[PDB]
Amino acid sequence: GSAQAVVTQESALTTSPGETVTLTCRSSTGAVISSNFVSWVQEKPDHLFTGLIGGNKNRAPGVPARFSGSLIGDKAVLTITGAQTEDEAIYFCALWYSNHWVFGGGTKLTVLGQGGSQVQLQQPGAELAKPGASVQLSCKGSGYTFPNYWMHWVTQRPGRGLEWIGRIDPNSGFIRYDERFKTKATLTVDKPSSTAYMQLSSLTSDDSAVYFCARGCYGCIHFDYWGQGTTLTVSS
Ligand SMILES: O=C(O)CCCCCNC(=O)Cc1cc([N+](=O)O)c(O)c([N+](=O)O)c1
Repeated sequence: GSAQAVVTQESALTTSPGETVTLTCRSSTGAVISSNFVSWVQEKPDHLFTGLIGGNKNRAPGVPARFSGSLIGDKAVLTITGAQTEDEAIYFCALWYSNHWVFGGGTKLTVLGQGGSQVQLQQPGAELAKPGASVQLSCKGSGYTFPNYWMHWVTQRPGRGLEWIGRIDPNSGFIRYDERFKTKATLTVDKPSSTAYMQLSSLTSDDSAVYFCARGCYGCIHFDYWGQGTTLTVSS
């Protein structure tokens, strides 16, 4: 059974500078295992995502050393050893399940005591389209070798969590769609302009959301770098 695969995280945690924080990530299918190749990502205001950990335990370059990831017993764990005020954020884990990624629901971390990037993924800020129509979203990679990375697409509906849409390999053309989005999204890419595209079809008000692109590749820190997100509003 994996058609109901659900990833669970703590609702909220509170810390302060110099404390240790433990965040966990559990799978409904059994123990979290090495094959789940877990990523941890951080959401700051407004819709600003950064990948912290990939491949269960690999810290992304540039991420502070106080962040570490591991598989401990049957869960994935992100530890912040010596929290800082800038760590106040929502933390999501993501698990690989055979042919799709599943995000956990996120943990809101509060830190008491409050008070350019080489790689860039470039998305337009906003789009509006009518119900029943389709729309094109774009994501241009800058400052890295675009064909050497897959492009993931992810959405966040208002007030809610992350949902994986699919990914495309620019080098081979291979596409994966999540079952949730295989009739909603269509992925294409253009290598000479380093641009990934996603067409969203048969729009409805449920499709009003922020849509992100993010990098990945086999064995890489999936979701290391993210576009800023395009806000789509579906309205007459
Ligand atoms: O221990 C070590 O480093 C050696 C083992 C490295 C395992 C790396 N796994 C992934 O990168 C996860 C993943 C695999 C895929 N696959 O295998 O087809 C995908 O297609 C896919 N995706 O996003 O679509 C994602």
